[PDB]
Amino acid sequence: MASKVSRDTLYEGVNGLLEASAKKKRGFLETVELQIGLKNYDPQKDKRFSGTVKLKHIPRPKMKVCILGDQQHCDEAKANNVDFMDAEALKKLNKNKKLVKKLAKSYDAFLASESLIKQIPRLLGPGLNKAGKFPALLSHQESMIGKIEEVKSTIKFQMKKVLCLSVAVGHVGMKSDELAQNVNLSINFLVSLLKKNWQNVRSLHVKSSMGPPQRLY
Amino acid sequence: GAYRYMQELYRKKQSDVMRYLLRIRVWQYRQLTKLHRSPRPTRPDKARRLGYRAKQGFVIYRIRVRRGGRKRPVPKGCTYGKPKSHGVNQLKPYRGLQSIAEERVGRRLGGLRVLNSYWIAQDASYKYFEVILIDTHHSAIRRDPKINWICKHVHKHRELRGLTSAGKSSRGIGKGYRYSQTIGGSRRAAWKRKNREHMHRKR
Amino acid sequence: VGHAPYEKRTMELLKVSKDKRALKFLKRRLGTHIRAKRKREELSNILTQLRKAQTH
Amino acid sequence: KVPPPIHQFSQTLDKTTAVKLFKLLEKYRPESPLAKKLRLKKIAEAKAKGKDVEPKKKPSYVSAGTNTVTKLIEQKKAQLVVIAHDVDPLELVLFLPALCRKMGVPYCIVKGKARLGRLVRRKTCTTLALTTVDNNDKANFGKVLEAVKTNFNERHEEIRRHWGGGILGSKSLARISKLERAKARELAQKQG
Amino acid sequence: RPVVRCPTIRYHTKLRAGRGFTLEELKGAGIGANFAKTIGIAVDRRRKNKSLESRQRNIQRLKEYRSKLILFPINEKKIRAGESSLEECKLATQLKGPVLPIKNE
RNA sequence: UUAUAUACAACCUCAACUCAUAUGGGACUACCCCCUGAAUUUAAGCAUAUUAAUUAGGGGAGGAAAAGAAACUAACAAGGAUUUUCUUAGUAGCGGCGAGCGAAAAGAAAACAGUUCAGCACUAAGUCACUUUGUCUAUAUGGCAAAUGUGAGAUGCAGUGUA
RNA sequence: GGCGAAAGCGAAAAUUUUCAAGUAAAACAUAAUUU
RNA sequence: AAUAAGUGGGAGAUAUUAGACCUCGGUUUGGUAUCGUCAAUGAAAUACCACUACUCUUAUUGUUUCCUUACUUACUUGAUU
Repeated sequence: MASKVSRDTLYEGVNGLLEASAKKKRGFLETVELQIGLKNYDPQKDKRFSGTVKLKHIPRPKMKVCILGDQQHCDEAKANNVDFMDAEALKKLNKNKKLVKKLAKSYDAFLASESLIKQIPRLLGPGLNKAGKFPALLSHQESMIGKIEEVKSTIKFQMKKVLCLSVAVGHVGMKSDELAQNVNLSINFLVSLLKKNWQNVRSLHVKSSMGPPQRLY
Repeated sequence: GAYRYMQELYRKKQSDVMRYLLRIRVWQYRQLTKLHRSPRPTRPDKARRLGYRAKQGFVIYRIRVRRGGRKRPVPKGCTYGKPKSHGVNQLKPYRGLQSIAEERVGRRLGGLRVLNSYWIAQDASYKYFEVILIDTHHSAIRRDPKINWICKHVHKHRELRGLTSAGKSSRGIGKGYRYSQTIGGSRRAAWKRKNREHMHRKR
Repeated sequence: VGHAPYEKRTMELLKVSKDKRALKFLKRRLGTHIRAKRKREELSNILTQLRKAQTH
Repeated sequence: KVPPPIHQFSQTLDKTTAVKLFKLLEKYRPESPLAKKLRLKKIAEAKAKGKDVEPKKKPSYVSAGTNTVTKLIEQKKAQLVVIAHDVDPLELVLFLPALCRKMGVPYCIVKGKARLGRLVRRKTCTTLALTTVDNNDKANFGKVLEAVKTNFNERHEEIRRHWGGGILGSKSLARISKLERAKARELAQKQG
Repeated sequence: RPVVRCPTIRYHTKLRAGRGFTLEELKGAGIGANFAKTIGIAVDRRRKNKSLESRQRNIQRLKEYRSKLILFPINEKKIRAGESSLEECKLATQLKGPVLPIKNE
């Protein structure tokens, strides 16, 4: 039931990582939808698998971020081209539409100020529990230094309660030698989000937005 | 050499090869007489390691030993006296079955000294062994300053006095703490000396 | 010479089938909690010694 | 049900080839008794004053017996292993094929352990060896190794996976054959 | 008979009576490990010398004696003595004195 | 060469011999080695305990035997085969925790002695036993050769080497 | 042949290659034979 | 759009076509496309694309206080010179 590029059974060794670039059989860019099957990791409890995987080479996820600024968010962030707004987009982000070819849940990762948290689950929350894109308080959302990294592939991922995962982490159109230092350091940053981990899962999964799921030891 | 290999190969006894080679070797060594001369050692690597050589005359015998704990031979009619002594059917010898093998050889062949033995096969009513003997008057063993020591008189019948390898087992001799009682030499000579009343001349 | 039937019946417990009960079986057989510990690593090794060498 | 480390014995190198092997091996009979003396009695008298090392011309003959040979395989020095199959008990020889199949050296299993003893002039010898690569018999040497490589060595890696065995015979055999020689004559009339 | 340092906390000092001389102390003292036995140094090769200073304590014991240990020659040409043949014992000592003391504490 | 149709040659396993040469079975008993093993008694009764891991034992040796060259002690500033005596000590412990039992390390002394195998490599069976012919002398279950005379011996004897 | 730690054995053994008692009898283990 | 497994990524994919280039499919570009990411707006924003696994499903060489019938080579007794 497996394809030619997305290896299912074969626990491939350390020298066959170079074929991870061969998932680009399409021409349009695809978002790598990561997934894994977790044993003894219940997401209904307080273990909410949400973090940030800061990786050295940026595969550029197409991420728009609205930055709520009150004299602390956009003062230093001109080195990374912040939007420079005074948190007035939240007045129109819910209960109405902005313009043509635009939704009201219009981001991938939201970063919020510290002093205007009260309106995030109350007027914005009913538009986000219906969206699932809710900004947490631990997804590197402070904009003291966390804006140079935000366009530098800051992936905020929320958890599904049906034990499936699909979140954009990047693309596979580039060479796997760039992914030789990327996948070797991301999986060290994914297991830090796990608890009491030595080996609770037998094998890993990775998958693009138009490709079959690869698996690798 | 080969001898290290057949060492390691005899060890894997529960396997499929060595469970047949000991299955055939039982229903060869059961249709014969309980005391019986084999020409050659069965296991020639554990004929080595135990003091056998291939010169005339190192003699070998196969014995069968009836295998189980010792029923006190009491006349149907009681071990009389106190209930502490009333036990008949769970008594176990202080001697082995291997030592009981070497005995029934060495009793019977009065003019050949015993060196060791080894297990060769067993089945369920008869554990059975392979004893190494040495004539001590053949010249090829009297000339031999590596094997010559068993020719002395102080080894006459050297396991009816407990002194082979599988005789020294059942005594209990060793060192130190765990083998403390008995450290007088043997085992009975400890209670002689523990109990010794020293009636010194100058009290 | 091949395997042994307490190991050949605990390799089958060790394919997927809860190698705690493998350890509770070797310590029942071998039986000492380091001999059972040091036997479980061997049959873990052999089951992954057939991982591709015994494809064909 | 004799387990498939046996049969390796007694699949034992059919005698179209084995007679050619003993024709080879006769030149590698180990050492003459008298000529051992005749080699060393003339060293002792005549080559006492000569003191030569060069004209020795070490005759390259068989090595005999397992502990010689099992050394000679793990040192990769033997070009041909002959092991008999009449060994008592077995473990003097039993591991020796699965050495030569692992070390790669071509081994043959030849009927007769007394037949091996006759050319080395002892009673029984159970295993020979061949280190000899002299060109006077190298032509026969190649094809006689090309026999044993497919007979044994390239056959060994599917020797082990095969033992049927436990053949009944003859009374218990032909009775159950006589079950089918009559009960099929009930199947000849019912389906007829 | 080498040692000091009897084992336990009672006798830190009063000797177990020295069986050994433990081959490093021979090798550390100019002999002749097999040779020491032929003099009478009692070489017994079961002790696994655990101190520098216990090794020195017996090395200097193995230098005190072997500096007073007179040597008979074999064939009385005596090319490497190291002591003498005019300190042959009749001339020098001939004593066979009785105790070989331990310098005792 | 084996329908059980003959022979040959091996080998293995096994026989037989008023075969040539050898051992074996004493009996002693004080000590010694291995077994096997009560009850009288004591507990103010008695059943575990105690007698006693002993009488009776009961087979096997020597001038001594057994032991014996650490799968040991110890926790230190470390000791170093075994055996025996002194002390530890009637102590730790065992015990119807009753009656009662009961050791060792360390210290002190007597005496002190170390070692050999098996097994990778050690890379020409280098090996033994008789057998007859000399020689060597002796009541040599010898030595030196010899035939290399059988035989043993690669299913391994020898040298080197040993935790 | 067996058994027993041995000594030894409430042994009408019941199995111990010829486990025979054997015959002036031929070849290529004498012949039907005796437990 | 229902009936999005679900729920999130996503803020378009994929396909087609001729053109570009290649020996060629194809991908891309744009046209078009069942929906959909968007809108339609709510409980999941359904497209695109899933690891998972059961309701279970066919099938695979599973040990089993399994069990039942047979087999002979172990073992057992009986019979004969």
